[PDB]
Amino acid sequence: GPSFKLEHPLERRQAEAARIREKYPDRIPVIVEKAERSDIPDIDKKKYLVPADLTVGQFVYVVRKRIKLSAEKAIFIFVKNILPPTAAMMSAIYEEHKDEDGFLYMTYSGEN
Amino acid sequence: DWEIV
Repeated sequence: GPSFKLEHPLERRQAEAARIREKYPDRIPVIVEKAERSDIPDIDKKKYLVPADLTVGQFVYVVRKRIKLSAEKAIFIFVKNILPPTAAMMSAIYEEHKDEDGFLYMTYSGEN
Repeated sequence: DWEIV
């Protein structure tokens, strides 16, 4: 389930956000974690630095490449429990939903 | 460790 804030206090999270946003000024730092109630498998990687104009849909494909699911099985990515538009830019999602720490938090699930 | 997309 969501664990990044469990495992790191605000100060460490903000410091990592500041560090990475200085090093990659045009990228959006995204934390992708399993939805609390889903039994879907683990994804290979939690932390993604995405181009600001990547679309949500392009990002869903990125995430789907880092999980092993039988071909009939669904995946969904949410931002604060909202299903974002595949045509939206990640920059717009970030503006609407970024955390106080500087990251964008998203969850993935086998259920919608 | 960040995945550069």
